[PDB]
Amino acid sequence: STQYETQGYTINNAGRRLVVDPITRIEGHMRCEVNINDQNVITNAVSCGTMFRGLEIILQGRDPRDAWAFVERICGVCTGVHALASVYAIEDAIGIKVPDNANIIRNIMLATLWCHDHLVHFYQLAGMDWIDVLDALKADPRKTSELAQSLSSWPKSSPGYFFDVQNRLKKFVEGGQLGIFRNGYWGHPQYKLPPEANLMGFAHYLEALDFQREIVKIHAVFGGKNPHPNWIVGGMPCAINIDESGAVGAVNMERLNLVQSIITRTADFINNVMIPDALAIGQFNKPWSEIGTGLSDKCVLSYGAFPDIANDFGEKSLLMPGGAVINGDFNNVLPVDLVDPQQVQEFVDHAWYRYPNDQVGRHPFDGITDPWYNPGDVKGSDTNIQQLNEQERYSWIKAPRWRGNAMEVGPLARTLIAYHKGDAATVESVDRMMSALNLPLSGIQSTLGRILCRAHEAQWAAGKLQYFFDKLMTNLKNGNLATASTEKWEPATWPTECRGVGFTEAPRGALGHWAAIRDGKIDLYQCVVPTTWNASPRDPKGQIGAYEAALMNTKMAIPEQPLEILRTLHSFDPCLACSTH
Amino acid sequence: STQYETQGYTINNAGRRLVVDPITRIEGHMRCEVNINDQNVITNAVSCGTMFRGLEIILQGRDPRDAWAFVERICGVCTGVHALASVYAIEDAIGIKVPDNANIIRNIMLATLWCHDHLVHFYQLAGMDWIDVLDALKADPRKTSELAQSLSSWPKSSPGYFFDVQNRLKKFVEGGQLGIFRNGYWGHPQYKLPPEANLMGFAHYLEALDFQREIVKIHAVFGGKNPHPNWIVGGMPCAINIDESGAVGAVNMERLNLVQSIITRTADFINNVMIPDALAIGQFNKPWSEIGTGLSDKCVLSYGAFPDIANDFGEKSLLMPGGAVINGDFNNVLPVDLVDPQQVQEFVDHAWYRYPNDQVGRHPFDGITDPWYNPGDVKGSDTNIQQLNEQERYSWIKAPRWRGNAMEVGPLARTLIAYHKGDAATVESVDRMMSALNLPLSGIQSTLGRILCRAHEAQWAAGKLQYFFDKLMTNLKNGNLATASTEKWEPATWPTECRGVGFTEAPRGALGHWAAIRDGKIDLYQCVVPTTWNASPRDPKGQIGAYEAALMNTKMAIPEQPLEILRTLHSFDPCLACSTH
Amino acid sequence: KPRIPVVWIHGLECTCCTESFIRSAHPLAKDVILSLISLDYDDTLMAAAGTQAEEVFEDIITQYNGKYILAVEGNPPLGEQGMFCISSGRPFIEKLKRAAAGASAIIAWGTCASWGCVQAARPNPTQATPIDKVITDKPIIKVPGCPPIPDVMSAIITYMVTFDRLPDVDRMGRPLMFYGQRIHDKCYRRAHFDAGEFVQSWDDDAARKGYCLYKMGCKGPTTYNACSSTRWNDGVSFPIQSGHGCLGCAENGFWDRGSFYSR
Amino acid sequence: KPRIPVVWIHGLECTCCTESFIRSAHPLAKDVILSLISLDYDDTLMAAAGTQAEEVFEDIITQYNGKYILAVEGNPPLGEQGMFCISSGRPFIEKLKRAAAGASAIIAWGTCASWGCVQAARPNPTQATPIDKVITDKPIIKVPGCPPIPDVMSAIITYMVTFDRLPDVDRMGRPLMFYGQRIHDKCYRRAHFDAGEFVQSWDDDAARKGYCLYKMGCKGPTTYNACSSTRWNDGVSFPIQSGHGCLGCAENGFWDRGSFYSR
Ligand code: SF4
Ligand code: SF4
Ligand code: FCO
Ligand code: FCO
Ligand code: SF3
Ligand code: SF3
Ligand code: F3S
Ligand code: F3S
Ligand SMILES: [Cl-]
Ligand SMILES: [Cl-]
Ligand SMILES: [Cl-]
Ligand SMILES: [Cl-]
Ligand SMILES: [Mg+2]
Ligand SMILES: [Mg+2]
Ligand code: NI
Ligand code: NI
Repeated sequence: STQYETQGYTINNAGRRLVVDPITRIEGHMRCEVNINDQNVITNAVSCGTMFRGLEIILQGRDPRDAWAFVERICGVCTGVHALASVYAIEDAIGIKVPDNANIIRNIMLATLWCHDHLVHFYQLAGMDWIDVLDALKADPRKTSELAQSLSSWPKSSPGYFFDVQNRLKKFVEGGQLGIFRNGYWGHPQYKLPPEANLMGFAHYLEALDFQREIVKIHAVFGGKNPHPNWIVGGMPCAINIDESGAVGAVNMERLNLVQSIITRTADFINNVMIPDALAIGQFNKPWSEIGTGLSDKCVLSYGAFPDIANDFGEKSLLMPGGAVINGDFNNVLPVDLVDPQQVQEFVDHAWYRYPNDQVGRHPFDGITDPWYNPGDVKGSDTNIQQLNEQERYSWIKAPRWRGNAMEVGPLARTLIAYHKGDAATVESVDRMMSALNLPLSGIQSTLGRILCRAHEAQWAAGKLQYFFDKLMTNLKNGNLATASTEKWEPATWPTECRGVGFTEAPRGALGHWAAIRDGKIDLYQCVVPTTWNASPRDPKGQIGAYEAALMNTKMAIPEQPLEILRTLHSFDPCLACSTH
Repeated sequence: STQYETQGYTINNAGRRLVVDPITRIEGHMRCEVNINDQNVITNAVSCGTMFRGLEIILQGRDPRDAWAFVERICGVCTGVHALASVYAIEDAIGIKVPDNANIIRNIMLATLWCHDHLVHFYQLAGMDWIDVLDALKADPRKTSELAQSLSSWPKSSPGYFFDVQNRLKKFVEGGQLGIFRNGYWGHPQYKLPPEANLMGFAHYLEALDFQREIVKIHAVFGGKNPHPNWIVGGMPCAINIDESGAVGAVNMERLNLVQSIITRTADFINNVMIPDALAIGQFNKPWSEIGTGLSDKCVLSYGAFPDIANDFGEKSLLMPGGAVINGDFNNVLPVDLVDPQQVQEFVDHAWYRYPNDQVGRHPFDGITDPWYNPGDVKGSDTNIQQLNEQERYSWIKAPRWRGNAMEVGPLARTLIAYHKGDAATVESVDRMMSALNLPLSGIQSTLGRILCRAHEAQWAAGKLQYFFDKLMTNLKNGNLATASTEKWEPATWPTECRGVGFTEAPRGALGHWAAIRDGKIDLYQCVVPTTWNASPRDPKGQIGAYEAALMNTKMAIPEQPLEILRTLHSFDPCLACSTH
Repeated sequence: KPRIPVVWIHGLECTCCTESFIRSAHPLAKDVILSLISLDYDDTLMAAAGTQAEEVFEDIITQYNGKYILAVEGNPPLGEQGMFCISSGRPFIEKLKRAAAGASAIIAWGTCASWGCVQAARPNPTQATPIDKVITDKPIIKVPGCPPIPDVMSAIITYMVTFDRLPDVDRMGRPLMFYGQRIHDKCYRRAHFDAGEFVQSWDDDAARKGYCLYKMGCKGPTTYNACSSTRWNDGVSFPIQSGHGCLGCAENGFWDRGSFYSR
Repeated sequence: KPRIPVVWIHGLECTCCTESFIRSAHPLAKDVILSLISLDYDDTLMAAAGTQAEEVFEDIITQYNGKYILAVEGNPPLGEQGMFCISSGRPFIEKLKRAAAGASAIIAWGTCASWGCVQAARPNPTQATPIDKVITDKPIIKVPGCPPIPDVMSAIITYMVTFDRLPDVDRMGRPLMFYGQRIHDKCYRRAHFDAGEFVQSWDDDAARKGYCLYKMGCKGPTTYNACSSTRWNDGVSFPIQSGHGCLGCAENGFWDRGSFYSR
């Protein structure tokens, strides 16, 4: 066993080793290992991506116009965000400017995804870490109605409703076929909600499972389908026709009416179901404002997103701010440049890849994806990993750093950047939210905080959907219908050699696609995706990523039942297919 | 002035005349006149259909296969019921037997219509006679929540919801644009609900307006569209294919799944919203259990409906019983035969038509539709009527009688027939309903009763939807897919001369279409429709129809405000396009 | 801010267009009524009857003279001095003319108001006559169909309110947006038409595979509407999708073009 | 009354088919899980993780040996001794084979499980391999598409539960009910294809009238699925309806049949 210091942490692999494989209630394949000391406190944390597909290799030789369709399939959970980054990247390489309506519709696609993804994560993925579903069977339906009505104007709150939900659950469990509830952590002492709050939460889990299907109707209108909508280089393919013959063959007034009806219902559900539930989880789990801080009080990163001025990706255009904080200095939000080779770099000394020199980090325009499964001694065999060897290569996830710093990305990172750049809406929302919980600002830099920030982002995005829809309708009123630029659709119009970056803020954090085009085809396509940052393995200096840092120093009540580990990992909303691509 | 006695009434047209023209919150065109005495009690009532189109004349010379499509357009409110009667009639004439699945699907179409039509009538047509909408502005939202929750398990009951509904109404009226609420009867002393019940009812009005659009999705799956779905002689055109290539072109498992989803939601809304509201109206308006009895304690008529044994229209097959009661003898439910010339007859001595002898009635196989606008000695003129002359011709509606008796038809009529025939489910439902109100069985023979029975029937029909659906699925599991008989589709296969009767129970009562075919073409097509019975003018004996009887003896608080007249008329759910056709 | 006044009157009709309107999925008819328009007169839905309804009519057309939209469902009969359709003891046509005179624009909902529909089919006993043969001095927007599609009706309303203009129309006064193309020009069974793959009798193997309905009398090739694209009842179906040929119900005179089952 | 046990495993995948499943409109995914099946193992949704999830897996396949349906999303990679996809420290393929041995039948959801999908596109770095090339002694129902249509997924489940049988399949193991016909055989723009009425460049006048997308690379003529009939997301749209050609996403090898914008 060894011990070393990094980022204020003592990394110590003495003591009992615990393995959590598979991690569930995530997208894709992750393994986690920890060591715990004699006080059952984590002294070592190991994040491992247990899948790889190789989209950066598959994209070579494709037509740049087809790239979005391939890379969209990086992930069906964050569906669409890789398509958006792809068309941005190709447009940046070739020098294409899209019409305003295309930009607006792309912003609608992204806000729709934020709403949908954050909602499903809250209930279906993270929810059962905080809601003891079986304990709901003990709730009094009238007290449940009373609790719900105290927290929200939401209509669906009758005692009869909560009895009916409880009875449904009782009948489900009675025959022993507990399905997704089988062999859960129910009754663990870290479940702190009273029975009435567990029944309210469970009822909302079911309401959210139903309602989330509606949100993506917006993606069906503009993008044909969800999951995995369609896009084009040059704008969007959903041509508009309001008042001419053949409007039946296009986005028309009836299609836009459908979109508006979805936006309203989406805001109403998030504001009156998700938001109060998130605040309730906070009220009943305040000690988790002090657990899982990790890198969130040290180093956070946003590239920014939602350009409101079409084809302008600068600070005055992006509605979601970009910037970096390092060394815990939130008074100096630093500018991020994705072309600068000294900024974003990826290491593979602790990952299953080959570089000519594994001690140096490669900017994505110099990126290499040469898979090399080489786990070393893992106390088993190459096909039987009993214990990862975190002194050597232990993951299919590359290790991104920013100016050599290990960063956290995602909703909490974004909130902190916007807050400290002085975004007024963000300051007021954050201050009001922490005031309501009677917690200091620092309480946001936590596992609880990640959940709170995610819910507040769903609210933000639902508001922006309306703003963007109104912008589109203003252009239509003014007779501005254009949805595609095709001046540079034909490969004969492109530079022989060019490269470009497409970037955005996906639901999980900062996303970039770096593309080099030569002779009409993709020569290089490198992706660095938010869970790549957060779930990163170590680097040549031994620095730990966001997941490992957030797990460090965490008490476990019951070692064999990894609820604390799940709570903190799920708070980051891991998408492993994204991380590895 | 004159006075005469009929059916236990004193018909006296001395004294003040009141005119209500137009009747609103009905389908189509109706005029009502009454005389009231010094005591503000109605001593004479005059029912006038103020429209005519002449479908029976238009059908002459048409192909029998087309007839359903023309007669469907008798009415877009009871949409589909005339199509059903038509295919039944033509199939009866020609000798066509349809496959079981076609019969089951037709039963589904009819039950769907009962649910939809009853629900809309309750809220949108009759509701504002009972619910004081402006009084809902005075309610307390918490007391409204408490009331709703005391009556129902329905989820949507939070104080915040009722506050939101109230504020929507408050905003609606704040600009002085009261729309459908303008110049209403608000504040009239016969409005008896407390403010909280008014706000509860008004919230439900809005929920029903939204929800009714879903119910008719069942019509769209099997019949293409609603309003006015499609049908065929020989069955239905909605071919089924569950497990073969090209199921995407037919009623397949996904289409059936949509139907099931609508059936469950329909039952839920009726059982937990409409049913408790009907009972609540009963609880607050018990005196209306003794108002508007009319013919309902003397003569009631049902043809019966919903044949469960395909192509068998007998007593053992019809799920909704048929029968007639006269002379108030509910111990003698009499069989109805629609071919017997001495049973159903129509008189026109007081209607705008020509007969060779207007002192006798004509069975519909001998029917004549020869319009003659002759209002005679009106107050005013023939193009400017101040008062109809009820001693002569005063209506576009013919006067149907059964064995010379004036009958009431519709949900109360059916309920009485089924109750007195000993239908266990009907007896249980009625007994439970009247027990909850602490009212005698006789309390159903009333204006309030007509509303309670209509709600009852919506529940009944929602249960039958599931029963029929299950029957269909049972056939499909057994490989029984057939939906049309075509061996007699071509005209050369028909009898050179034949006639037939198609009958059913529409939402408003007993419907029949009598058709004669000769040489491939419709020779005669006569319709007697439920509102024709209820809104009937007088006959040569001076006998009054159901609406005129139910209005007799009614007290009015404020002669200039016809609230009591509207309550009673609306309780029958008048469809004037139906009545006149 | 005030909502646009709408006066909805009914001649000879079956009320299908009214029912279609309330089916609207987006915007919901509830929201159209509460938030988008002021539905100031409507026999189907209004609280007031009789003399109170007459007062509403008179007050609205007077106070908002020149400023309301007039929606007409149904048609006036010219037979029997108009008394085949009576309102307030007088021919309906007098109400139509009074309402029309104060309207900024007129929407003819459905085939009845647009062309005649079933009451005008041979032999037209009442001499039912479409609105534009009586009202000759005002813009009439024809929205035909029996009834028109619910979300078409609400889309036309939202267009007028959002864009503050009438929809552009074809030479017959039909909105281009929804009536510019034929049913058969956007029909998902066109593959089968083009291949000669036809239903020949109901519930044959062709019918069970969704083959073309042309030999069963489908009039989609001569009918302009949005049924094969927008579809019906929140996109759930349309006539052809559920196995019946188009009747031609959006086209002038469609009842008297021969049997629905003939070419 | 007991519900049919379902074990859902995930190989290399993007999880789009799981997301599609939960979009189901009728039956709602909620009702599928609570009332129609017993979803007894599923990495995406299950409470238990790690050793607890391993215990569920082992108990279910043992207790219900011969009696559960195995749903598979994604595929096994044969490269690096299978360790391009690791489950409880061992190759995913081992878990696949264990789960398959006890299943009464296998549903291969999506193009990944059916054929390979994007990870199998040239040059297939991981040697991703479809389930039927590894499991060779069990009934496998291929439900391809990237992802398949939500209401198609739920319709297949309901069929299996209601009818107590597997859907009948084509020669490739795809359910005839939803894969028997081509997209282009039920496409509402086929009129335009027949007339030579094509979009030539994005947002041209043809595109704004809903013309055929064949010259923009639409692969509808060779693709079998229900998208042009059943459509997507409760019938709201499908790729072609919103202006993009079909990519061919239900067909084996579709990523490597040339540019989506070429013929
Ligand atoms: S079904 Fe009718 S509209 Fe469709 S292709 Fe055939 S003929 Fe044309
Ligand atoms: S859009 Fe595609 S599927 Fe439709 S007709 Fe054209 S080529 Fe065929
Ligand atoms: N959000 C998201 Fe997926 C991840 N990580 C991307 O990009
Ligand atoms: N219900 C109904 Fe209409 C009437 N009256 C018919 O038939
Ligand atoms: Fe909507 S009233 Fe119905 S008949 Fe044909 S349009 Fe007329
Ligand atoms: Fe639903 S996992 Fe998504 S990539 Fe194409 S099917 Fe695979
Ligand atoms: S009958 Fe009418 S509803 Fe549409 S499909 Fe034909 S125009
Ligand atoms: S791309 Fe796929 S989703 Fe359908 S339309 Fe083509 S098979
Ligand atoms: Cl009117
Ligand atoms: Cl016509
Ligand atoms: Cl798995
Ligand atoms: Cl493939
Ligand atoms: Mg990468
Ligand atoms: Mg008649
Ligand atoms: Ni993802
Ligand atoms: Ni009617």
